[PDB]
Amino acid sequence: VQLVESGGGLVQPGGSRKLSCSASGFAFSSFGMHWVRQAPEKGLEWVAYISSGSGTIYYADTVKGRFTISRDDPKNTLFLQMTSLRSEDTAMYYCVRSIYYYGSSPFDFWGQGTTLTVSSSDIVMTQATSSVPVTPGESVSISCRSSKSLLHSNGNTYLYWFLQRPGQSPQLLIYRMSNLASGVPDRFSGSGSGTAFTLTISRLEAEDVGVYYCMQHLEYPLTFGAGTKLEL
Amino acid sequence: ELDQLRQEAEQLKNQIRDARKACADATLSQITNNIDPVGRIQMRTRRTLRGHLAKIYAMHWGTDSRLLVSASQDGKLIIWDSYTTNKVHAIPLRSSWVMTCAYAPSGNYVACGGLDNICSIYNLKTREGNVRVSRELAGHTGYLSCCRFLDDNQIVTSSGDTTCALWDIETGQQTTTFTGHTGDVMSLSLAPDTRLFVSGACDASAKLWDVREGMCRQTFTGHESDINAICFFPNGNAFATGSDDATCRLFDLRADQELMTYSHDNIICGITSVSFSKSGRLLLAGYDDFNCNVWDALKADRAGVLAGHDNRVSCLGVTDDGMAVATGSWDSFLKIWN
Amino acid sequence: TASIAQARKLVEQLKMEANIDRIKVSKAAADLMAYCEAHAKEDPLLTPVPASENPFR
Amino acid sequence: LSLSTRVTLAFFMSLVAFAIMLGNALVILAFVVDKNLRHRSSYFFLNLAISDFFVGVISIPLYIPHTLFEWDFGKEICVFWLTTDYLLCTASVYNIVLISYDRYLSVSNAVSYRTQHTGVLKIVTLMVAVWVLAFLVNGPMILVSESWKDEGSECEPGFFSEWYILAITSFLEFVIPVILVAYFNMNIYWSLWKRDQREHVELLRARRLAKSLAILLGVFAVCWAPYSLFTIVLSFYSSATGPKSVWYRIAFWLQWFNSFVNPLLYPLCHKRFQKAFLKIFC
Amino acid sequence: AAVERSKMIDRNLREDGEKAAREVKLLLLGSGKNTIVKQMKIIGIVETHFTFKDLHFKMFDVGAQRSERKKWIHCFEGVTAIIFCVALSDYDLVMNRMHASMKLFDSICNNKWFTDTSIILFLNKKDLFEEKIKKSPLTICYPEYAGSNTYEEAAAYIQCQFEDLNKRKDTKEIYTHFTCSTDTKNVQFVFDAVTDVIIKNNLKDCGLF
Ligand SMILES: NCCc1c[nH]cn1
Repeated sequence: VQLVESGGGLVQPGGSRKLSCSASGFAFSSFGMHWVRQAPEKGLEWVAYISSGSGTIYYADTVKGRFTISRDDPKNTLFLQMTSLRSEDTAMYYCVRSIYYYGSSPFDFWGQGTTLTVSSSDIVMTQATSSVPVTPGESVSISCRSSKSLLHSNGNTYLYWFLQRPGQSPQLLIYRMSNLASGVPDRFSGSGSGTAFTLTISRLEAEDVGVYYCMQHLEYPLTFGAGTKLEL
Repeated sequence: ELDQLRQEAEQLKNQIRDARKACADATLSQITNNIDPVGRIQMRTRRTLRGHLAKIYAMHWGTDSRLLVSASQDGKLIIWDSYTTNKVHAIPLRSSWVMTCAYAPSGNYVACGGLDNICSIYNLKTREGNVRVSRELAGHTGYLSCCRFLDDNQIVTSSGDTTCALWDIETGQQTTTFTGHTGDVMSLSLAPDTRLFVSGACDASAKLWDVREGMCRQTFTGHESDINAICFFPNGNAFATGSDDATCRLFDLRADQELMTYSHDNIICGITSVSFSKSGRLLLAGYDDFNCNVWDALKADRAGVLAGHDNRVSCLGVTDDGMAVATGSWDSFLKIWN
Repeated sequence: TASIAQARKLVEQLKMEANIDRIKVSKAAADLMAYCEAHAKEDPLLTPVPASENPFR
Repeated sequence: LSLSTRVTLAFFMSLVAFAIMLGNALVILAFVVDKNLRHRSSYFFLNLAISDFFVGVISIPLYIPHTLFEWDFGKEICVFWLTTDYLLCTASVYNIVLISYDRYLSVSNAVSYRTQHTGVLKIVTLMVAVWVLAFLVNGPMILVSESWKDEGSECEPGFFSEWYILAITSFLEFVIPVILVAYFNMNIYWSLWKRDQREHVELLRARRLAKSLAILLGVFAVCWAPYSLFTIVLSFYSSATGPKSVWYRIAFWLQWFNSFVNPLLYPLCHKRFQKAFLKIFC
Repeated sequence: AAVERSKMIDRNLREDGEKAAREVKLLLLGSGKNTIVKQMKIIGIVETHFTFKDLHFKMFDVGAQRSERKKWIHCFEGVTAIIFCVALSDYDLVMNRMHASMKLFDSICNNKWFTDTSIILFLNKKDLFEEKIKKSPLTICYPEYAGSNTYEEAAAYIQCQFEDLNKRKDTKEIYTHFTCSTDTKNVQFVFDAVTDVIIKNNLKDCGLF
């Protein structure tokens, strides 16, 4: 599996750009694609979404009306045509693949991201801290809060945990608050009550350091937490 | 040495029949007559799964008690969300003629087979976002009539070539072959411990096998026609068969003899499928007369009727929690009852 | 020589299943009765369940 | 006329209207429910059932008080009644013509008929064209001729005063449909006959096919010829506008009787619709 | 999103049924089947797919099924027709071969799953039959017979004892064909006889018959 994007760079205000995301090695036509951005040293921010088959499209109001999410299934490409690029549009945009059936993991793979620079109701998710010093071998606990309850009548709690190691793209760890992703060590764990959530790491290792993110998928627009960084 | 050897066979068979009758103190209906009857069971159709365009031949619940597979001879193997009636997957098959399908108790694989003599294994947890074919088990010379996983690695199949086989899915070869039947083997049922299984065949006999050894431990007779269906009792000390002579029978493994018969004068059709409820108090049988009869398994009374299909009911299953019953039929519809 | 061999195998297997012991059906019939009374309460189909615990309403 | 006799006639006509509504309601219910009836013939049967149903719902219930109980239609109400009635009747005729054409295609080009891919858009286009032509034949002339009507309140279409308009309307709504239906039915019979102890079986089957096709054509013609010919003749003799005779009223009712009959012939004789009805009612 | 996935699956499932309803499903029984298969081979169970004059046919050969036909014969209910293959040149061979074909033909023709299904009869190997009929009499097979030695009369007698095995009359047709391996008309005959079946099916569905 491989999502590789392109189309980023430096642009002057008032212009327009088109980002691409070519997929390789998976059933692209069966996946809903998201665009997620992360401004320099600020945090994650969901941009938009296009369903499998191009049926549904969603935007974040911060960019709705200027962007558009388009899809080319035969060529296995996903685009983001952006117009009226302000300074706030400076960010690293990520291509994220999502698939929604019972039991799926809908944020499992992220692309590598592409840097875009521009020259000069919603559920609030808050992460208590921004840095947590610890040494290897010690159990750590991260926590974040929501405004609404993420617990649905289904019995599902739509909370997701990500991990962006230094210099890398985010990687999914927990989906729906208690389910470990594929290919992640079983030392991570997730638990919550509906508005108060936590992520416990037992036997912390050297490579488990980085900013942890807690995201809700209960409702659109998708909102990320502030971001808790583990220091060592 | 044929006539006297054969006479020894009859003498030992006569001795077996004497032993079974010797231990038969009282019939099950004499001691269970003190039980309160179940009364009346009215099960409403809660869901109707409608995506198949041909006859449905087999269905299997996932251990989740929420997912189930169905196989129709339209060439499709569909996985259902029985709570939201959503379609999780739709697997196209190389050969349209499928007579059986199974769900891995882990939930990562699905098996199906039929008139091509091959048991194909499908991976439901591929990283590329689709259901693939992971294995094609080809050792039978007759059609495949049933198959059930023991784990994610080994599976047991029955066939119309009169034999059952245990497979290693990683290598794709029969670890052991179970032989001794005379007609086609139509069904098999794994024990809860998954060390024994029973198989019913077209010679109107059911035989109990040891998975590790590969030998008949016991043989059960009494049906007058082909045994189409077979199921284990929840505690694994008994099993029930459904035959073409319009009867179902309960066989005990300890007593080595039948316990009671589930037959009605107004029923003159063959049984296509049988199942037990979570407590083993309800024997659910699918019939060729387009409806499923619920039987009081201890008193041999018909406690209810699931009359909701336009054609014969081909398959019948109960969830591992006992919450629901699913029935498939040649009318192309699966229905969930509660 | 093939027919006698098949019969020879039949007699050997048949003798093997004759040698096992059998338990009286009155005792083994009660075991099915006992298992049903023990697990009766947790059978949704036999004992109807309210529409709150029912995932199919 | 005596009040009791008028009440009896009103009850009978209301019963007829209820039957017309009910048969087509059953047809529409079967179509909507089965979902195995998404073939072209099923859609055409649905169109015909809709037309007959709305004949039952609107035309006859409005007719009963106007005639038997002397209720005075308003001018706009009379215009609405006339337009809807003529539209629905011509729509039923044209739906029958389309059904006959479909069966002729199925019998004459069976390979192309079977292998041809027909989307829902083309079927809906055919149905909409049927309705559009049903309107174009009558409504544009009824509305234009409303002015020609005298001061006296008469709810017959104005063009009844002119016989050539009646002749043209009858030609475009009766004669051409009848000729087309006859041609298609005869070609279906010829197909079977060319295809044809065993010779006795062939003879009996051909006789049954001829009987069925003749029944269909004869019912259509018997229902639609009397009133059309009566209207044309009376207009030619200038008697179309004025008092109506008993035979004229019976001829008037024959077309609504055809609307009643259509469900039992085309849908009810089709085995897929029969299976749908059996499933629904059992 | 998950509900939208189920609807996308319904779209493609229903699009597959439309494609699978435009194909002629043929059940091939029998003998000379391999001759018939190889004749229309334009493109456990052996399935042959071929196309002739805009029709897509699927032949299903069940010769290599040594099991109880009662168990899987109902799987083929719904086929357009059955192609039954018989070898004329096998009546003095061995109980009798020609009476084994007659026993099997009566089984399928009068089968309850095939009440409305037409049979396309292929009486094969007519070249070898006309040479053995002049060499050996037909009385070895049918003790009751008059036209002792003649291809035309002997073949007609055989063809009459296969269509007289049909107990359902006016419910289905039997389209008999005489065929040597060198014949180059077999596919056309199947297409011609299938077109007759389709047309009769359209008129029967409409209730016209
Ligand atoms: N088709 C003209 C209106 C009418 C006549 N009879 C019944 N309705």
